[PDB]
Amino acid sequence: MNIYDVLIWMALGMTALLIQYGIWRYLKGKGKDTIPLQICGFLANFFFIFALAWGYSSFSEREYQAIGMGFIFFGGTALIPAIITYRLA
Amino acid sequence: MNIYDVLIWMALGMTALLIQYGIWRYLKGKGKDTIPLQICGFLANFFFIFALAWGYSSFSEREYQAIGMGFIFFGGTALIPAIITYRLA
Amino acid sequence: TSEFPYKVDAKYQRYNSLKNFFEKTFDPEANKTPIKFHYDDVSKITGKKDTGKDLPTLNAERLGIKGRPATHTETSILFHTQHLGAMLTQRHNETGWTGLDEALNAGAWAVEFDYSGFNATGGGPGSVIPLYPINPMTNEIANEPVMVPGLYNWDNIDVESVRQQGQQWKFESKEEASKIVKKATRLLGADLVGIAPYDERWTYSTWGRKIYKPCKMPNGRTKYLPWDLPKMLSGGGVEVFGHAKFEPDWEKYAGFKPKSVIVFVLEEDYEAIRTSPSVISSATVGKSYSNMAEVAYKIAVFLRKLGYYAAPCGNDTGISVPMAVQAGLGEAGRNGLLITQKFGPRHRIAKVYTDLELAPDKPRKFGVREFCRLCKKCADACPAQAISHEKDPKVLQPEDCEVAENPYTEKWHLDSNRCGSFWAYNGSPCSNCVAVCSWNKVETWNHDVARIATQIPLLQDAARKFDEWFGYNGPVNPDERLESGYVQNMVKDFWNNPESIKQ
Amino acid sequence: TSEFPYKVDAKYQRYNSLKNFFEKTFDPEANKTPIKFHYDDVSKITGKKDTGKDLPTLNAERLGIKGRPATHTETSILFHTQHLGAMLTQRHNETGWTGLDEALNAGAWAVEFDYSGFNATGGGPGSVIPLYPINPMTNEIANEPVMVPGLYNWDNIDVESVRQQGQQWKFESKEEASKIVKKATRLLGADLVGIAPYDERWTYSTWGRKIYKPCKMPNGRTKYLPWDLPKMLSGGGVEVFGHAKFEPDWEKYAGFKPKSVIVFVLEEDYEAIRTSPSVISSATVGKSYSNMAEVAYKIAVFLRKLGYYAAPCGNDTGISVPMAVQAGLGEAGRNGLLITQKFGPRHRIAKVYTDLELAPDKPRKFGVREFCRLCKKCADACPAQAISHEKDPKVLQPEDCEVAENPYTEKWHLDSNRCGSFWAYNGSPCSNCVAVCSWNKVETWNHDVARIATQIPLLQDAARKFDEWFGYNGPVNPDERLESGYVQNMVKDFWNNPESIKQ
Ligand code: SF4
Ligand code: SF4
Ligand code: SF4
Ligand code: SF4
Repeated sequence: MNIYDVLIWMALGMTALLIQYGIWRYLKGKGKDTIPLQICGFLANFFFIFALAWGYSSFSEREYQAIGMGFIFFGGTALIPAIITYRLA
Repeated sequence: MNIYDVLIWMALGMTALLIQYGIWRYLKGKGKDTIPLQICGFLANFFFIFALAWGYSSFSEREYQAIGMGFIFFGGTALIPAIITYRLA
Repeated sequence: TSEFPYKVDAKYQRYNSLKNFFEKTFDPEANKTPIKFHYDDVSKITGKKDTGKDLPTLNAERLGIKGRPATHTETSILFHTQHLGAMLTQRHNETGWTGLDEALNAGAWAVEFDYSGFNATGGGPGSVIPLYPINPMTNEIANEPVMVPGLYNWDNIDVESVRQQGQQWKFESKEEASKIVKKATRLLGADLVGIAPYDERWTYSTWGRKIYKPCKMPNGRTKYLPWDLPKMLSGGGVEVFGHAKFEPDWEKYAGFKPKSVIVFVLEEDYEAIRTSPSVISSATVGKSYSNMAEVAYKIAVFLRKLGYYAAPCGNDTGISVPMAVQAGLGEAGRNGLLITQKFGPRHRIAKVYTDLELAPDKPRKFGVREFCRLCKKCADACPAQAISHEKDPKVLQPEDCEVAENPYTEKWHLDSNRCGSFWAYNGSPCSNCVAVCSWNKVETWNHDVARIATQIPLLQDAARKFDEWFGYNGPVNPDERLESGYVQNMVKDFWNNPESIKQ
Repeated sequence: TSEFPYKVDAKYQRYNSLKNFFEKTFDPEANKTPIKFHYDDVSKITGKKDTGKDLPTLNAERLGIKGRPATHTETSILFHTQHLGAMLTQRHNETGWTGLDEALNAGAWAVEFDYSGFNATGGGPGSVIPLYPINPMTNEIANEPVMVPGLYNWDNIDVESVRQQGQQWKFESKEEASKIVKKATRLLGADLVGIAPYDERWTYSTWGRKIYKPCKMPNGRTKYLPWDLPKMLSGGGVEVFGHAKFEPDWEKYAGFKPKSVIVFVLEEDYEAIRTSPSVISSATVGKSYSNMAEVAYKIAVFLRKLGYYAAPCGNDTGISVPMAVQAGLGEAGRNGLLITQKFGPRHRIAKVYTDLELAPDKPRKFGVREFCRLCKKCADACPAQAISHEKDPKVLQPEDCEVAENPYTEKWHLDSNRCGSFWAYNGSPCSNCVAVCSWNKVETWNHDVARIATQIPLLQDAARKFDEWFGYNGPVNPDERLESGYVQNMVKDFWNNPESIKQ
């Protein structure tokens, strides 16, 4: 609802699509564009977008410490697939 | 909110990004990739996404005649820039 | 900026509350002459057939009277009897008026009926309710009720004690006082809240209370009513008893002279107002009158415990629509109703007077009055054709109003005798002018986007025409609203939908 | 599936309502012995210092009594006096307990105090309120009140008339009856509604009404109270007067034998419960008791106008938590409270008994009881350490409960004397066990995703620990909740935030 919620959600979807396209382009450039190497990047992108969305929602709910803790946890959960993908490429 | 609203908004943003990328790729393929020819396509894509979003919102509000009427109006308002872009390319 | 946005003439006078449709019901002089309309036929003005010109005759036929139109008192009493449940509606064997829907309407109106003194049709200062004494030892209810204060009581006995004990709360500034009062009002149940300075222009020039006489009901309990129900049922006619009149002396009846007013509104259900002619929209209007009565008492108690005087009011002491405008809650539309930004006209207004000095709010402008000059949508949807069809608002004159309207303010004229004639015909409040309003929308992203388009020059007409075309809130035409099946299907969906409409 | 999900022993007996903390307040035998705890010290069980062991002595010191702990009656009367406003809270010169917050709390509990008969502490069948007679002619309020039915009246005089006139509404099936009743209940104001069959196990074995004696107040008005306030203020001690006991005979006092029950809940404010120890959470609990009293009356009137018997109830006739479980509204948590999916424990439960045959709902399971076996979060946050620290629920035995608890049901044991001792110490209800609950969340997308994760095997522990770590609803520790400044800052933000928390 609101007028800013829908814009932020569309922006988050666009950012997720951009990150997925960038991951696929990176894999194709390095030549290792296999599906698992892309599913790992998809998981990383999903967890990063989840971190951002949870931070926004916690800001809406006036729960301000959850914004940073959610960032930390979901960012690490996203960095692990990113680290795996980078080490495999 | 809900659990379906945010997913549909993310999907709509992703679809808008895909349509914009397709328009830009089409313009580059035909060679006429100027900014106005891309702003017109952006307006068409924006109005199409607005049509879809208004239809979904009207479905949520149990106003079912608005779904088709808004589809028709915003679809024509999107088709006009599409027609202009096609005639200019 | 400025105290009042709209233009008030220098001949303005405070309105007498006893002159309104619901209080002039019980003036015995109103029973001597048939009800009067400002225009006998509005067919020429609208270009459509006038359906409300025959309402007095149909009401008189319903009452059993042949050869003359129903009077103002008779019409109002017919509506009162149908609403109270002592009679059956003309459409009781129809979806939307059945015994189930009537039971829902009666349940929703319960708190307003039995604990607010039925304040919808006005009230004296403080509200009085009849309650039957009960015996705690044996749980036996007596037969003769006693008069006790209702939910709108003006009892300010402890304020002086609070002040003398030193526990009166002191605010550092008026701005903080307004902030705290608005936050407290929102917590206690209000949907919107605004603070306006005490303007005597919006206080009635005479306060009155209906005169009730005991009449025995067949269940064995005596009930106090302002008219003779047993005589009316027996066919002996309609009889009223008058009013007890009070001068508007704040010090005598409240104990203080007001210096600020707290105005708040409560939203009505979207899915029930859509079925506007039926008694489901009546149920959602009764629930709102119950809710506004419950919230006002809490606000008054909060103010009195703060150490400041308070007088909770509902539809009885001042005119709410001009005060809500002055408190910055919205704008007055073509229908004469406050058009809030969030809810449109889906709301009911209540007020609380207090002597606490609060920082007043300022009137707001967001495009209602310019939209209303072109839409003319509520006027088309009136089954009684009461609302004016004129394009522009004007400074109303005595020639432009009846005895029941306060002239000398810049606005559109509404005929009150037609809106009461149609409620007598229908047996329930009608809400069609609220249901079909373009601002009667839920709070979502698309409606917030459209509200911006109502003030962008080129997008205004597009938004208006799209509101008309998209079919929000059903057909505009009053007759078509029924035999097209929209009301019936909407009531059936309402009963068969587990949840309401919020998004 | 099945009538009741949890395991009920074959020795189960109906609970006596007069044995509870709020009803046993006014038994004169409760004033002879100091209040009793099941465990004198819970330091060993919790591993933390027991702060509630000194509550009786502190309450006795507050009452002016030296050398002995406060009694059950004395402790309860001290809370009653602090809540009523005749005394000052121990923290009145602190943010969250000031005169402004006390005024807000008093305003919110106004309807419950003056029109429900103060039903939060129980009540008899029908509810009785004292109201001062008023003179409509002069607006002169008398000094001696009269006893009249409250918002929970059991007056069923017109049901027989409706049935004999043939206007009783006939449903084609029980499923349609349940659908219509649930839709009507949701419209009238309920947040969730469920229908359960009449189970006599959840009805109290004895109904009682407190005995009130007149006492003169310094304002000049006589007020009816169950204890001697003027003697208590003068230092002469606390005196109570007993109970009027009624057998639970439905036909005698209601007129019908029940066959179905309508159970509904009303949500509480999220931003006010967050400041749980302060009187803002008390205000949001008084508003909920007002709202539940207003809604129950409307539902009862709706049922009676349908032609069926109805008995609206609040905290007086049966046990609401087991009945709401039977209606499929949620699960009983570690705290003993109904844990709804949408609101968690932020709600208040009211019930309406009726003879109409409705299709009953089924109990629901969505992972509350398995979460509670591991979280143990409400137990840590109890300032009185009342909630049990045991891992698993068990079939409670007479050795595992005091006189005030109903044994023989599979559940966790709560100490009621500690939760009343801390309310006497604080001067307001505490809601800490509701505030810190992991299910106490607003309904949004992320919280629904987390609720899905409370039942996926690997994600359960992650969701629990993340709820604990993310800091929702403030610190768990009761002492830390105050001197860390969280309550003070939250109250200041509440006063300085124009809008509440809804998303
Ligand atoms: S309520 Fe409105 S629409 Fe209905 S008759 Fe009265 S003025 Fe007309
Ligand atoms: S229907 Fe149109 S003219 Fe009437 S009040 Fe609403 S916006 Fe104004
Ligand atoms: S209300 Fe809950 S947290 Fe507070 S003392 Fe009672 S049981 Fe403990
Ligand atoms: S705090 Fe934890 S254990 Fe206690 S009721 Fe809530 S979920 Fe259950």
